[PDB]
Amino acid sequence: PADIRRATEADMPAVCTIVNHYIETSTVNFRTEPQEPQEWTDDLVRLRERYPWLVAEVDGEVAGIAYAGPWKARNAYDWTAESTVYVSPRHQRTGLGSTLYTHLLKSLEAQGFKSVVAVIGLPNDPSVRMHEALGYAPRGMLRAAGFKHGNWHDVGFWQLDFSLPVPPRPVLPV
Amino acid sequence: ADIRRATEADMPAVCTIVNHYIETSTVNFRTEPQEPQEWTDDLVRLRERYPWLVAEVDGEVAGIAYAGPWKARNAYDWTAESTVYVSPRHQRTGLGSTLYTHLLKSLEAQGFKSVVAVIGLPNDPSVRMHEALGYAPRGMLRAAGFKHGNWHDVGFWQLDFSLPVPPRPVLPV
Ligand SMILES: CC(=O)SCCNC(=O)CCNC(=O)[C@H](O)C(C)(C)COP(=O)(O)OP(=O)(O)OC[C@H]1O[C@@H](n2cnc3c(N)ncnc32)[C@H](O)[C@@H]1OP(=O)(O)O
Ligand SMILES: CC(=O)SCCNC(=O)CCNC(=O)[C@H](O)C(C)(C)COP(=O)(O)OP(=O)(O)OC[C@H]1O[C@@H](n2cnc3c(N)ncnc32)[C@H](O)[C@@H]1OP(=O)(O)O
Repeated sequence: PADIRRATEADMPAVCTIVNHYIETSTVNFRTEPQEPQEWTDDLVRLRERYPWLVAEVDGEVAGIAYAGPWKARNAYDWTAESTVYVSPRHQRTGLGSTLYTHLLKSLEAQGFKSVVAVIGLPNDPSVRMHEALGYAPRGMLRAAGFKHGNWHDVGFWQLDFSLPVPPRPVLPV
Repeated sequence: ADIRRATEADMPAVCTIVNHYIETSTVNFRTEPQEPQEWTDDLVRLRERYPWLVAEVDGEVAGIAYAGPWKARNAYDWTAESTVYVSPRHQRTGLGSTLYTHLLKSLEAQGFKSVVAVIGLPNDPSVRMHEALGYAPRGMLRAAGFKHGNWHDVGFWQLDFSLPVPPRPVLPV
């Protein structure tokens, strides 16, 4: 059993620990410096009313995070969100990522977003397969765009499209 | 015509050119006019590590091509973004491609790995110019922007260089 719920400030140290592990050990993101919980909490409090920030809690512990934010700082992009998801290494492939994203995506759809973009450093078969299983389509890839872990890595963009009319209404808060 | 390094004195004229396209076109997805200070700030911050070039015709700024960081992670340090705008008075007289030729020669010699151009679509003139200079289409987000009454796709084009593994730091201009 798992509670997918809105993330709180108290969850952020655990989230920071999870994501830092992947920063250190994975090329799925191209960060090469760990983050501090303060940055996570600052971002949460700044964005959580506009974008869904969700955690999966299992047996009282934070086991995963999924969150959205703006894609690019232009008004024209207001209906385009970025999504991110990390599940604790002890909790992989138990459906948490899917559940987190289903809740995330349903929120963004109801809020009136046009689409959601996922940036995936490659190769990362689990993330690619999970994103495609949830309806994201591969939209292209920049070759050898990042140097991390001693090699050049491609970065791919996946996108899940919603239907909106012309013109779109301003998006709703969470 | 002159192809030379961009200076702070050029920035109001550049800002005026790009603001015209912001106002009248969807070739970029900004909706609000920019102030020249935004241009000056980026020029001052970037001009030592990235080429910023202006075309000058009959003594007036006629276009700009400039590069900057693709993304603010150190892993992207060898990946540049390129951008080019020519005044509507000076379109299709070789300035854009000449500017880019110089820009690209610099980025290659400085030791970048690749250059990425972001093209709000449709923009046949820009796609044609980029592909003629060796950029390859690398993908496209659908309906990523809403501007001037319609959804617009945005495409990414990339020109690849080659570097050893590991790369050395990029050289300054
Ligand atoms: C956020 C971005 O845009 S990129 C960063 C993605 N995050 C990471 O790479 C961190 C490390 N990995 C993870 O956190 C997780 O593996 C995630 C988030 C990629 C996937 O979440 P999980 O909870 O493990 O996946 P979940 O159990 O919901 O599986 C959903 C579907 O995704 C696919 N899938 C998931 N994991 C794998 C895997 N190792 N190999 C192949 N397919 C997989 C499968 O289709 C799976 O369905 P199935 O189990 O019925 O066969
Ligand atoms: C910056 C980015 O990554 S996207 C934003 C690009 N900037 C803009 O769209 C602003 C408005 N347009 C412009 O400033 C210019 O038209 C640019 C920058 C796209 C091209 O610069 P120009 O100086 O006009 O191009 P230039 O004269 O060097 O022509 C080079 C090639 O580009 C193509 N091209 C340029 N203009 C056109 C046009 N109207 N129609 C079709 N093809 C064109 C052609 O292949 C041309 O080669 P050719 O003349 O031998 O047939």
